Amino acid sequence: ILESPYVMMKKNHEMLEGNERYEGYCVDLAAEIAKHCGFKYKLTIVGDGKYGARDADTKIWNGMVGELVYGKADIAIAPLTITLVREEVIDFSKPFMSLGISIMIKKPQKS
Amino acid sequence: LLALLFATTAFLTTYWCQGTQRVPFQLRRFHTGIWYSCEEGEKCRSFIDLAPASEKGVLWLSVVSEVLYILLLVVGFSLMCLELLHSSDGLKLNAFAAVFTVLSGLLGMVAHMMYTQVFQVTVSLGPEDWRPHSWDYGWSFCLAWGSFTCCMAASVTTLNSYTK
Amino acid sequence: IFNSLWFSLGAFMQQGCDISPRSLSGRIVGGVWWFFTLIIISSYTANLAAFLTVERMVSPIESAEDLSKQTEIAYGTLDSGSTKEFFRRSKIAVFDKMWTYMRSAEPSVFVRTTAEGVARVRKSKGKYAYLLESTMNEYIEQRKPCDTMKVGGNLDSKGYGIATPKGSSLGTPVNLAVLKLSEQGVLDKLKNKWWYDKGECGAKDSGSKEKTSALSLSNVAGVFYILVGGLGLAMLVALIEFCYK
Amino acid sequence: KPGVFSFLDPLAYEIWMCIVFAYIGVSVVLFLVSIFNSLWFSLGAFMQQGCDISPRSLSGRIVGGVWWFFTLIIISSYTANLAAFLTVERMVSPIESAEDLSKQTEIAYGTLDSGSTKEFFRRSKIAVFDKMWTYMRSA
Amino acid sequence: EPSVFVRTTAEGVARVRKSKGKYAYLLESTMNEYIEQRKPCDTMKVGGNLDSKGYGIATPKGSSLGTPVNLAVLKLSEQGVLDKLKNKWWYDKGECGAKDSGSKEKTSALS
Ligand SMILES: O=c1[nH]c2cc(C(F)(F)F)c(N3CCOCC3)cc2n(CP(=O)(O)O)c1=O
Ligand SMILES: O=c1[nH]c2cc(C(F)(F)F)c(N3CCOCC3)cc2n(CP(=O)(O)O)c1=O
Repeated sequence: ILESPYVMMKKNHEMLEGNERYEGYCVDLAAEIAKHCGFKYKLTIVGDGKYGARDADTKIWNGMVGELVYGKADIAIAPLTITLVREEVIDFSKPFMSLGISIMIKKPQKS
Repeated sequence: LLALLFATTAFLTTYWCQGTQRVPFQLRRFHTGIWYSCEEGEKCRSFIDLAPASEKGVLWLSVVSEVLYILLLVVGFSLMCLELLHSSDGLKLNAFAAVFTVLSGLLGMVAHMMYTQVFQVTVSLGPEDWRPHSWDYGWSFCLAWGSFTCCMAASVTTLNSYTK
Repeated sequence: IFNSLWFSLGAFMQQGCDISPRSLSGRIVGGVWWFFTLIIISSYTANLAAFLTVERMVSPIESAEDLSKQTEIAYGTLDSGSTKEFFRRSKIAVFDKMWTYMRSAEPSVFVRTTAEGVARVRKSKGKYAYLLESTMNEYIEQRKPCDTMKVGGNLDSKGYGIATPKGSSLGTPVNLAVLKLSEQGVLDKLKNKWWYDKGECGAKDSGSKEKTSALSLSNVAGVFYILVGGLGLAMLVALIEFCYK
Repeated sequence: KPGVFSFLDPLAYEIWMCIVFAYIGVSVVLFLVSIFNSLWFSLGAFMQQGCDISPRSLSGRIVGGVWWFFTLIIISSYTANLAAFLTVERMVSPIESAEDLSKQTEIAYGTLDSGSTKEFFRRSKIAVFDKMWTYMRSA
Repeated sequence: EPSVFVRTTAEGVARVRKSKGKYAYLLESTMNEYIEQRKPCDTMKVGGNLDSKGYGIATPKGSSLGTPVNLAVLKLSEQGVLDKLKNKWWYDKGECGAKDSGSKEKTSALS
């Protein structure tokens, strides 16, 4: 998914082609997996822009989960929260990024 | 008289400061009054009682302190015209008349100091789209500062008549 | 007892007294209180010099316990998501107290987009806090105007992971890949890149840019009230002396 | 170096107006004991020089001390602010290495748009030179 | 010189206390969370952690027990069962309170 600073388009993304239209943290990370595992990769963007949620009635995973569960995509090098409801449907790797809910406040300049 | 004339000239201030947003947008000229914000395309609006929510509560007490400054200036003439009623106990009224004129500007300078406290805080807001690279105060507000010393020079000569 | 009370105020800081009980104990011990009170204004000016110089902006709160125990600064999450679901699910009472507040939050602190929640903190001038994910909070803090910041430790441990479909043989070399690259700091070099080197601020480069100047009028203007309040005392003691006349 | 305006540096220009326009308020208050005689004794109550004429213990003595109490805070603030200038002023150390340009971001620094010098920071794997090249790519 | 490397962790705790603040010490964050809560409580953790590390439940390779454990841990972390026990064995079992850090009085004027 197009997310800063993980996956972003280039400023000359129309000038560029292939997977080189992209930039970001997970884009260079996707190169590092191809450095380690030795494979050609195809960076694709999910259509609905969802991280992947299961329907309440039809029980259909959308998003990037729906591209992995329903065989559309091969791997998701993308910021995706490892949840239990997503653990049973797809194989997550180990967490590369420990994180959590943080408190964004304004920095003070007041008097 | 001269203290009263330039006091209401602060009430009739049509340019409190220049307003410059000549940013290379383009060149801009504002002329905001004490209440009524003119500008120059030639146009004039109000832009009174702006944000936020406790600086407005300053502006409640600020307007009241503007009213109390003008009312006590009227009290000075009314007892000195009772002096000319007796010029045509006397010293009790004219001594009382200089009290309210002195207590006028002491309220009024704070009224002139709260609105500068209004102006300095709101420029620290950078007012919603009108933040000037001016802040050249007055010009009649500088003439309103001379209204205070003309309330003081009026009082030093009428207490000089009170001693005898 | 009322005559020399002013000469104790005439011994308060300055203004050498005219009535002097020349050399007895009232002269000496009257100098002792005088000796004492000059220390107090001396430490006053020294401490006042330190406050005008160093200028550290004290952050108001650290933790989510601080936002729960007060109600001055509002705080919100996104109008939908797992974060709103988390406080709805977390049975720790401190998180439940915040979710007690956020359900009773009127007007709704829940904002529609994250970019709305960024500017709403900036618009409400610190009295609206906002809760979002730590690594995205790491990024927006580095982007200009850089007027928002992350305070306190993170509320819970969450982890983004590389996802392969279930049963795919690709994931185990990826599992060997990520645990190698995290061990070599390859993530950390890119984390330095896409947060700090691609950031619009250096948080200590902006921390190396803080040099302020002259005193405002604002500290004086509250002290005008004790001036004018003394000016109201000038007539009331005088007018009763006209009743003494 | 400037001149006359450096005397006026720590105390702001509107405060120079308000330190006098509050000082003139003391004048007839000293004459409310009963106007040019005790004006000097308000200047004799301005900082120092204890006054000879003392309206011993009435309200002119007390409130004449109140303005006196107020004005001794100021000059102390004047002394505190002027020292706050000079302490900042002496702590401005000039740049004497490339480490100094790397550790700050106030003064910008550049090289030519092409050449071995731009290539050098692009090639130098010393982190201080790499930090500058991190800055110059993000410049 | 002399070697700041100490032999045991308990030596490194007291050496900070013995050198009166002029000897800092680096140790793991969760153990630093525990020793800060134990009396005299004169040591403290400052700053964010240097790197992301994770303790995990370990089964031997190829054992079928690990995948229900993988469903177990991701459930208990989701419910805050770890966090309740983390409140227990660090703060409720700690010799100092959680808000005793809230009494470290701040930048106040003129002692
Ligand atoms: O599995 C999830 N992974 C997520 C990953 C990200 C990002 F880090 F960008 F990849 C974000 N964003 C934070 C930054 O602004 C854009 C959205 C939200 C995610 N949510 C939504 P939640 O339900 O509100 O937590 C998930 O559910
Ligand atoms: O061998 C080289 N010798 C060089 C000698 C000089 C001079 F100092 F003038 F002699 C200069 N200049 C620096 C001052 O401005 C005018 C040109 C550039 C040189 N370059 C180009 P680089 O690729 O930027 O190093 C070389 O390659």
